[PDB]
Amino acid sequence: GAMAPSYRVKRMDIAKNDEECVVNAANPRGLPGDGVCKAVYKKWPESFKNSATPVGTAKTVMCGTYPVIHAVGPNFSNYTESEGDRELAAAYREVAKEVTRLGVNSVAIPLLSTGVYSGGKDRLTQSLNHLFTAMDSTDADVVIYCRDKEWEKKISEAIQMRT
Ligand SMILES: CNc1nccc2ccccc12
Ligand SMILES: [Cl-]
Ligand SMILES: [Cl-]
Ligand SMILES: [Cl-]
Repeated sequence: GAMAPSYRVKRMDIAKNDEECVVNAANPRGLPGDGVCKAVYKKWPESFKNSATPVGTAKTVMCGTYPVIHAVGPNFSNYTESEGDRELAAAYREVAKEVTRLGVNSVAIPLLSTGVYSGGKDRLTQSLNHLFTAMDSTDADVVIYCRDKEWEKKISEAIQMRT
């Protein structure tokens, strides 16, 4: 565990993280994909061996000794708001199980279902709150990665609000 488990946010490419493991915003088929998934494929391509897994689950594959946790959020183009919300919460619960099993002291995590799987909606609050629900009972240092300057400010404010 980290000696004082914390949440932080960084605005940078998650492929350049400084944590002991990474969560991929994966597709169910283990394909290279686009966005976070393509950057993860370029950095850790070995981790895509038998990485395919259903929506709402996470599957870890080692790149050397570095763990890549493939977490499959729902595509809100295809899911109803209600079923989508359930699967998005479940994907994060499976990430917390993996992070705990691996015994890491830190994890780099993107906001699942906020990019091409968002169904064209702003899902910052929805995705972040499901992230907190899952990860609050873990003792890893969590570092959330984002691209957008306004998202960095909103994520920082939400972390600081809890103190
Ligand atoms: C931290 N997030 C990201 N990491 C890598 C590539 C990305 C491409 C598009 C959007 C976000 C990206
Ligand atoms: Cl960067
Ligand atoms: Cl996405
Ligand atoms: Cl972003």
